[PDB]
Amino acid sequence: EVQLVESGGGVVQPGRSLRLSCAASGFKFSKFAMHWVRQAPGKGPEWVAVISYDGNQYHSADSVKGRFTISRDNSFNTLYLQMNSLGPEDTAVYYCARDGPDTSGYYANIYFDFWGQGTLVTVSS
Amino acid sequence: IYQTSNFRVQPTESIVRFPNITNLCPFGEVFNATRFASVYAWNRKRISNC
Ligand SMILES: *[C@@H]1O[C@H](CO)[C@@H](O)[C@H](O)[C@H]1NC(C)=O
Ligand SMILES: *[C@@H]1O[C@H](CO)[C@@H](O)[C@H](O)[C@H]1NC(C)=O
Repeated sequence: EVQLVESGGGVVQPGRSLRLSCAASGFKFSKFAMHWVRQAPGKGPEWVAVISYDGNQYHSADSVKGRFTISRDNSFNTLYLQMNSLGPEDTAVYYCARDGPDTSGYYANIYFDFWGQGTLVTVSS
Repeated sequence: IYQTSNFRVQPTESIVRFPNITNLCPFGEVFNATRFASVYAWNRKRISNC
């Protein structure tokens, strides 16, 4: 059985920074890349970032580029996402997703087989 | 008596004879392949009768 649990979401005022992580269990964590995906309330999901299986390489979406930073810890089986100068348009239910094992044709196809639970992040005053 | 030039007969027709076959050669199966191989384990394919 493979399952992922994340925590660290909460209400903050604009202009602060957050730190949330999900701890994997049930599979060899070091052998799989990981993605972060967010879903605004009422709309479809949206891709955020991605980290490699050793942490030496990564990529991010342009919308959150320069404000979102991710990191990995193979030994502790935890992966982190850091938001800096967070803004009002970052309210969603963030999930940490696992990269697809097999994809058949081509090498650029990606999909998420197993998802997390979700942490609600909202901003107001 | 002097020697001036040379005499040579010119050809009149053209003859071409190729083995007539219609098996169009399988190049797409190699150029369009989804996954190639690693350089250290390259893949060889023979081609004949095309
Ligand atoms: C060429 O054509 C002739 C007559 O159509 C046939 O007998 C012969 O087998 C053909 N050659 C090849 C290689 O198929
Ligand atoms: C491979 O696919 C292209 C796509 O149209 C096609 O034009 C071509 O004839 C195929 N074969 C080779 C050898 O490129």
